[PDB]
Amino acid sequence: TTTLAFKFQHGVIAAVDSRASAGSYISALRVNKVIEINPYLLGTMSGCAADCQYWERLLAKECRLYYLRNGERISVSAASKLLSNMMCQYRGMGLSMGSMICGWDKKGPGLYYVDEHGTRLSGNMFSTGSGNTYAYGVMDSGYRPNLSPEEAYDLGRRAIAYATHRDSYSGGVVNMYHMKEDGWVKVESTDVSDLLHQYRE
Amino acid sequence: MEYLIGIQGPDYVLVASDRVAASNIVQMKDDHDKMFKMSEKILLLCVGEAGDTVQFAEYIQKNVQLYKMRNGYELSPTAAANFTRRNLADCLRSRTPYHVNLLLAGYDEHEGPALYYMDYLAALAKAPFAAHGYGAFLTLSILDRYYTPTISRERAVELLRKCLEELQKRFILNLPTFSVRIIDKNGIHDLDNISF
Amino acid sequence: DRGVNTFSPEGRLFQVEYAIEAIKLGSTAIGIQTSEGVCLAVEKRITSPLMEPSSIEKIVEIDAHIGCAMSGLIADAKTLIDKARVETQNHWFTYNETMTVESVTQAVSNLALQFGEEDADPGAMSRPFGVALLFGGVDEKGPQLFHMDPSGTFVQCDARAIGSASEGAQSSLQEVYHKSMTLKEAIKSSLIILKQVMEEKLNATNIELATVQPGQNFHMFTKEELEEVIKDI
Amino acid sequence: TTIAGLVFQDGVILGADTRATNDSVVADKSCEKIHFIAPKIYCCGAGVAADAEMTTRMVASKMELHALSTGREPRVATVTRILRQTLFRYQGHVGASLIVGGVDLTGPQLYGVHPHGSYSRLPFTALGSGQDAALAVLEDRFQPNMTLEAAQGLLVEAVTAGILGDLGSGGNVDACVITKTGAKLLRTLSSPTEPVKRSGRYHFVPGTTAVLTQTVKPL
Amino acid sequence: SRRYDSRTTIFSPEGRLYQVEYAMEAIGHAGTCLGILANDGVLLAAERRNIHKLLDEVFFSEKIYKLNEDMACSVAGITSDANVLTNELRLIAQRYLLQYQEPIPCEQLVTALCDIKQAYTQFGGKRPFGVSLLYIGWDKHYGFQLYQSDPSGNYGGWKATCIGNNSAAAVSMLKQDYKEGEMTLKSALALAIKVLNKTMDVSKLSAEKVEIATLTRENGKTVIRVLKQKEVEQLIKKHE
Amino acid sequence: RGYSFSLTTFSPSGKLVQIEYALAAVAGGAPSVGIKAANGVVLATEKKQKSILYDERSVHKVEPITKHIGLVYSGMGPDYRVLVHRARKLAQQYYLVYQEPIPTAQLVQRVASVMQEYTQSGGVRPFGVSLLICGWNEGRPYLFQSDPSGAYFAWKATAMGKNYVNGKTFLEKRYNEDLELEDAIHTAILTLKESFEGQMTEDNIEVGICNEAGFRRLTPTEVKDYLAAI
Amino acid sequence: SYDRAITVFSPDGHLFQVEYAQEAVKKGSTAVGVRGRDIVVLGVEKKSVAKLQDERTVRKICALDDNVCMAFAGLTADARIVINRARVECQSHRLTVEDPVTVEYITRYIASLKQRYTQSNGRRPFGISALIVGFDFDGTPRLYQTDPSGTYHAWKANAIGRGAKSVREFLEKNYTDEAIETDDLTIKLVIKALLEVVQSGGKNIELAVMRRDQSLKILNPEEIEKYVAEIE
Amino acid sequence: SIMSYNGGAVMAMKGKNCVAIAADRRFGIQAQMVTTDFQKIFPMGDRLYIGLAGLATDVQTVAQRLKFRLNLYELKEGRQIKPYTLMSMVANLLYEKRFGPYYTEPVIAGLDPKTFKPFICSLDLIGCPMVTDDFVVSGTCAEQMYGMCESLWEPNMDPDHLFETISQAMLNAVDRDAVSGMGVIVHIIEKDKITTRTLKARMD
Amino acid sequence: RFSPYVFNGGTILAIAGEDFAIVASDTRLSEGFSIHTRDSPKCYKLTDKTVIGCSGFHGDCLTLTKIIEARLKMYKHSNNKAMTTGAIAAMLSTILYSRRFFPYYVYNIIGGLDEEGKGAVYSFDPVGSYQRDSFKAGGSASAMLQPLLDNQVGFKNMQNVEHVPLSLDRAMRLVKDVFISAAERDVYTGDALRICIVTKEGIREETVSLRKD
Ligand SMILES: CC(C)(C)NC(=O)C[C@H](NC(=O)CCc1ccccc1)C(=O)NCCNC(=O)c1cccc(-c2ccccc2)c1
Repeated sequence: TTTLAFKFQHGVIAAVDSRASAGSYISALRVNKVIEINPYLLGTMSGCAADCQYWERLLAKECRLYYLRNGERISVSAASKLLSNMMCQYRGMGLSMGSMICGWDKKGPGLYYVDEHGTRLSGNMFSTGSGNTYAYGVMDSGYRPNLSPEEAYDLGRRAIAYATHRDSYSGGVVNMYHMKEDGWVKVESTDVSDLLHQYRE
Repeated sequence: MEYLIGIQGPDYVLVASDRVAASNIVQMKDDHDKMFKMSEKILLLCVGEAGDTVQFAEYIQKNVQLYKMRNGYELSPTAAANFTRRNLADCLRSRTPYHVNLLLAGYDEHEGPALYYMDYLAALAKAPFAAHGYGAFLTLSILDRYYTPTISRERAVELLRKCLEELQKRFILNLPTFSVRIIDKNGIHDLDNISF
Repeated sequence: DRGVNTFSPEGRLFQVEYAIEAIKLGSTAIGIQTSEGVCLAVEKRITSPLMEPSSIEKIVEIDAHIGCAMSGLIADAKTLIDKARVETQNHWFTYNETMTVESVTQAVSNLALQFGEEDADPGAMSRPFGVALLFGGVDEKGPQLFHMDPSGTFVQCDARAIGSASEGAQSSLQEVYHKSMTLKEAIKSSLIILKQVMEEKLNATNIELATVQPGQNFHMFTKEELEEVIKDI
Repeated sequence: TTIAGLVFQDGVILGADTRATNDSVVADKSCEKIHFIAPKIYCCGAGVAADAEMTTRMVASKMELHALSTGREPRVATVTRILRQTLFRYQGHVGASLIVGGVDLTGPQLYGVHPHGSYSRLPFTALGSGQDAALAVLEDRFQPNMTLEAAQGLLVEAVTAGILGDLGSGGNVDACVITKTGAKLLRTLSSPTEPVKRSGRYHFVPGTTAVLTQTVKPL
Repeated sequence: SRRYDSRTTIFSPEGRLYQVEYAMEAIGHAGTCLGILANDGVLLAAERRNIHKLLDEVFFSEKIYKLNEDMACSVAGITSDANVLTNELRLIAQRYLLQYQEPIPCEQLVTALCDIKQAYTQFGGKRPFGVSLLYIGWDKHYGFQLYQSDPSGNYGGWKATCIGNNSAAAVSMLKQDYKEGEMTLKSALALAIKVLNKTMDVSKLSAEKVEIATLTRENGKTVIRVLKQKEVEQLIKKHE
Repeated sequence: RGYSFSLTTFSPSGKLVQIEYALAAVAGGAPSVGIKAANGVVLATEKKQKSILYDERSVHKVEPITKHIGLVYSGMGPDYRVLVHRARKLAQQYYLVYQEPIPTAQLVQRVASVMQEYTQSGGVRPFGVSLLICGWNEGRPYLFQSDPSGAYFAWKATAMGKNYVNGKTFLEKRYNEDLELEDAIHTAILTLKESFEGQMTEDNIEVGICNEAGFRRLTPTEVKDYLAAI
Repeated sequence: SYDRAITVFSPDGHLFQVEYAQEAVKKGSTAVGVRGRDIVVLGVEKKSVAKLQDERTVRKICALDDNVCMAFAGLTADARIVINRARVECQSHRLTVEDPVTVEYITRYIASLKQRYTQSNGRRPFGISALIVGFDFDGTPRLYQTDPSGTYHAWKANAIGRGAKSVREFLEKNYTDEAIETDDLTIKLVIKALLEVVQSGGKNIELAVMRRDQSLKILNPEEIEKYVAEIE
Repeated sequence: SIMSYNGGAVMAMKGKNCVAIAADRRFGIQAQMVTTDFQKIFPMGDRLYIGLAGLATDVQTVAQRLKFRLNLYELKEGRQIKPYTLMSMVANLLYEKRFGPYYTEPVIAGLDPKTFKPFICSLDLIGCPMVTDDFVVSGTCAEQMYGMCESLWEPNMDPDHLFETISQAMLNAVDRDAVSGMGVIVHIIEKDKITTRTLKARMD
Repeated sequence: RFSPYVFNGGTILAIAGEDFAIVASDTRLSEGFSIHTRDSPKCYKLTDKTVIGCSGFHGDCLTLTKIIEARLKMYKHSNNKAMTTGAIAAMLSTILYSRRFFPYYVYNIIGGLDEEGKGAVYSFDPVGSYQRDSFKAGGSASAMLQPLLDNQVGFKNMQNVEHVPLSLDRAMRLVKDVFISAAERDVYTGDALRICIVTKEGIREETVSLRKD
């Protein structure tokens, strides 16, 4: 698994691959890795799967309780911070959860990273998961905050693409959303290897 | 890794830290801030195992702010340092061993500035200057070579850039930009981040 | 003096009888169930012009499909509302589906007769809720309006008036209601009855109004919509 | 630490060394070991010194309180019983190998209670690291119905054999004679070692010590 | 069972906690106690009721307790409850000194205790403490201080006040005879012996019918001192 | 489970009526007397002995609490046994914790606290005993009187129980600060002898003494000797 | 533990303990607030002038956070309890959300708390009505009144304490957008209000002031007295 | 060794009605000298000092809890704590953590409050109170101090010779240790005054 | 060292069509080097629309199915309707995860009909972590049956082949032929086949013989 996200002039696009591998074996290879919490929240997943599914779904339960109580559509700070508390409670209990909370709040596009330990980071460019570093390399050399949505999308497909090309634990299809001002919209769920042949010729 | 540093002159405390929050090979963030504004005149500098830093030090921040809202005044830096010392010691043997190394730099209107050290075993020790991380092993002897009790804050910054230039030359970890704040009777002054 | 769990010589708990008398002092609320959905209008009974009209909220949201009107000790119903909210959201988390209205009004109905003064492991509730709720909503079974009272009995009702002038207003409900009624007719009718019952002259400020339709979520009519509907008077 | 016991016609007599090491180094030279339990019931201490101290002191309090309660002499059966239930509850972590002794209306009784709780009445015993030599000589010269003088010299032979023959047990021997009449704490019975003097005076005139900073505070 | 409950934590038909006001009657029957806040020190003066018999006077004072390095407290009324409150205050201030490594200011201490007395006055059904307390203590924030707390848990800072028997006449005499910010320690002694002379109707005032302890500053340390009898006879004679 | 509310409530006058009544109960108790000499303290209390059937040596009112502290009471007996066992418990905790004989002012502070806890706890009546605790240490005598309300007074010499007012007035004219111990005992026994009504014997009046050697009861032989010369 | 049911219904549906607590508020020192364009002012009547009194420690206008302050009236000790709980809860909110509390959050909190002690074993209702004034992060002014019954409301300007009928009549008459156009018209509105009920125009309430994104500002009695002569 | 994590050794000594307590001043993590004014000798009365050693957090924690129980004692009592009482208190306090022990090896030095008899005692990290008559030591470099004290101590030394003896004891004893030194503090406790003295120690 | 998990083998299988959902498993209950019983079918009829498989540690299969069915009657009591396959899936995710720290070591595969009468199969893992697939194998022989089900059902790596909808019969011959392909090679598969078909008509049961050796 390799999962990245960056933000620019026109919002935040989060791209995730779609293979889930039990050790050396490929359990399923069209997994959906990006749990959609609200109409305009977005949290990815990585590491041991059940931790991301349970704790991030539960995160959606907290956000829904908030939105019913205060009626004011919980922000990204409270989201990543609250999931940060769910993780920080079970410190060192073995939870392997590396995830990211994308969204759009009153202050603007808030991109956060929430680690199994309790690490919590705003930022411009992230890339988690077993093949994160490759996505770093192919994102940076080819990142600039004046990218239009098209060049952004192609940049994501290049990032997750080569990230699953050199990696063993990553592949399948690439999901890539576009967290715009009025909420996310799924930009593509593209095959990977076909991309790599479109990029090798 | 993470490198704090603090110097305490006549009437201030010039603390500096690194701005990297890594994950095992890659700098995930180069604009992270390791100095947590306790109150108008108290900075808290926390480094170490992730999760312990933010959780613990924000706990201390909230207790201090609570004190000020309960009694209309702030903890004198001796009191804050011995307080965080209490929580870290009482949590040293508890269910949750927080592995944080601190420096709670402060300036009181009365007693003057003081720079409290704290290893992760809750050992408190006032010092005229300190450090943490492996970079301490390459800078503290430099501070010893150049420190003087009457050092002026400009000379302080010059010294501090000698230490940090030493890290950029010799220390093994990519530490590109450093936060640097000063504390005097007028409060906190977010000075210019040192880069290389 | 006697306890809270005493049965009278007639066979009803004292505290539930005196509590169901306490609901009789609240401001009259009314909602009606139709095959298009269910509406809810309640008189705010503003006490002074210095008040903020949007403050009194007697028709609050329990989830995307369950609107909870109330009447009586408005303070008490906060624990009921938060109870229902935590319930339906936990139901969504565990079972991955919206929660039926009968399930919600039953769960929140479980707290009424949970009161005593000797078991009390916590400082649990020391008297029955002085709240009469009217959970409205739609599910796979469709529109349904479940009355509830301090005694914990939750009953399905086609249309019901609760509060101070619930007696007469309810006579207006049996007078006007018919199964084939359209939802805008429901809104108009209920506002007519409230205008019958209210002491103060009616306006778009000292009331609220919400509905929940098969495709529409819960919604509170703003000032302009309320005025547009009151143009019919 | 080499403590021993003994029982003769009239009463018991407890021995004890006076040394206490710190893992290689003789910390003390005159540490007491015949502790106090009741007005005639004494309890020697071997093993973990802190735990013998704390245990025998707690049980000392319970026997004092009990002693005011029943308006009577405390019976050593009570002391051994509370000691071995307290020791047993902790599952042997409290390495306090007591040897409690006393004189009841039933007669002189020298119990020995090990760290897990196993007590055993018996006429002579010796705990501690020098239990080898002490058990040796007590085995070799004990007799039922001994004179109190023969008991004193005999026990001194025993704890002495512990002193000379062991590393972690030295200094002076302490024997306490208990009888139906009362207790007499014969502190420092014998002193085998004599090395107390010397021949080199090591004095430095005031001023040989380089002092940096100074201050004086009147009281 | 419900026949037996006195219901000590309920309002009346007019909104007055009967147990707190009855307690105020009890302290109303206690011995008068008053201290004065000045510039160079603070003094407390309490009518003793250990007057005179075969008592031994084994203690240094009757109604004055020492609370930390830097404070002192005077109780009035129920003696036992005053004991419990004093022990509790010592425990509070020493927990503050454990958890902060500095002395506890007077305001924080008084609030910590008054939350307790309020706590009994609200729930639990126990009777409230019928013990009013006057405090004196120095702190590096606000200087010398006088805090009066009563059974209801309410407290306030004062410059000089009197609680107990004839408290009305005492506070009246203070209103007539307190010079704000200009009372010296010795002026405070003289005025206090004035008020206690006029209020204590037992008739010729003695050194035995009151005690006075004063707190001041000395060499960066606070001194809490009780007046020996010779000084009391001296100050009453001076008052004549 | 038990009643949790206090049974002692401030009467509308504000005086705790249960402690007035309890003090009336102690006021009806058997007379007791204590006087502090220069070197020790005497305790002598009247045995309200019914029929000669009683084994008078079976139980005593003057029980030692440690080697240097005593107790006499006035009023309800079993309550007194409660306070004695509690006191022995406290002095033993102090001896474990600090390794020192508990100073009597301390012990009277704690036992005074325990007597206070029941004027306020749930569904318990206050005690009905007024203790006299005599103690010696630091080379100094101590004599305290604790009441049902929990407050304790330090005394030169005192009296309680039946007719305690005439007792105290009897002591005001007959206590002098330089009174040695034996003449103190004479004064106390005379004090009880004022209103004994029954011809005291060595069986029906108890005598306790606390001096530097510690506290103890005087056997009825010795008390018989002091009952000579009167 | 004490678990008797203190607050129980009576033979009209009334909670007599709640009506009695509100009685205790009706004898409390009268307080008033108003909600202006960028300012929020609170006034607390006089309370206990008592020339020996200390001013600082007998005020009714405590701080709950940087943006949330509150008056009250009634059993002052109880209000000290509620103030403390609200402070601890504000800071716990900054711990779990990173966002300073809206006035709605802390007010609805304290209303929940008062509601619980109206309805639990062995606990009497609070005798405090709290007029918590504050600024949401957007900077809008906020006035929330909370009574012992637990029901809370937004308010333009509402008066609590003794004689709140006549004073509330005052703000009903004189609260206009000309009244709160500026600061000084607002504060002369508040003091112009209490002056019907203050003990001769005063000190004899002094007040408090909070400006948008500015910490609570109090008044000394001089600037109070300027307005005093300005209205008298 | 958890004890030598910070290093540092404190000794007391008994003389003419005056007992002198010493200590080193090097607060250091394992090999990194961090501070040279770390306090180890905490006063507990007008004439009673309790020098601790070992892991730093148990130094300061035992000192602060002890000062807690000591202020409660002096307040609740009418008296300063006698040295034997203080010893039984600290022994109780270390022993309450019998299985989680504070890594502190205190030595208590002081005078009787009334009679002013000299007093010392050392303890182990679980509370075996060992009153002595000549001296005590504590800390990572105990052995060198046993040598220097056992060779230098003499019966009945007045204050000044006492300062000479304990002076040379601490100097020689710490210079042969790596994890201690960096100066030395010394307190003389007479009947009437209390002299604080720091010493010139090797700064390396 | 006491070991609380033992691999009692036995493979399950589940397929989703346009209107049905087969579930199948071998009934060899192996352990170590023996055969406890040649009959212990690893599919458990949960409702009229939901047939749950369980392989792995047989004890946790029993306990887990018992807990599931208990939760179904709890749901039916508090809601007056049987759980759909969606709800059963999510609820079995929180059951399997609420023991995240000492897992139920039981590879579930819940196949059944959602409320739209269409196939749905929710393959799980021992610590929760579910998903909806169109086909799935689990247990001992998952690695030998999974690729062939990709081939003849997912039609992956094919060229010029019409992706025809999965018909009930061809799904049957796929199930039986693949379990034979496993019985030849997997040691833990064999001794029977328990094929349960799910349709709107109810649950019809079909069994097949396999290699016994
Ligand atoms: C394909 C299906 C639907 C069956 N799930 C698994 O096999 C989940 C797969 N989980 C296991 O084998 C459980 C192994 C296990 C055995 C015993 C005790 C505890 C765990 C797993 O995730 N193995 C790699 C770790 N997690 C991931 O690599 C990962 C990362 C990001 C997302 C997901 C994910 C989450 C939900 C659905 C799909 C994918 C998984």
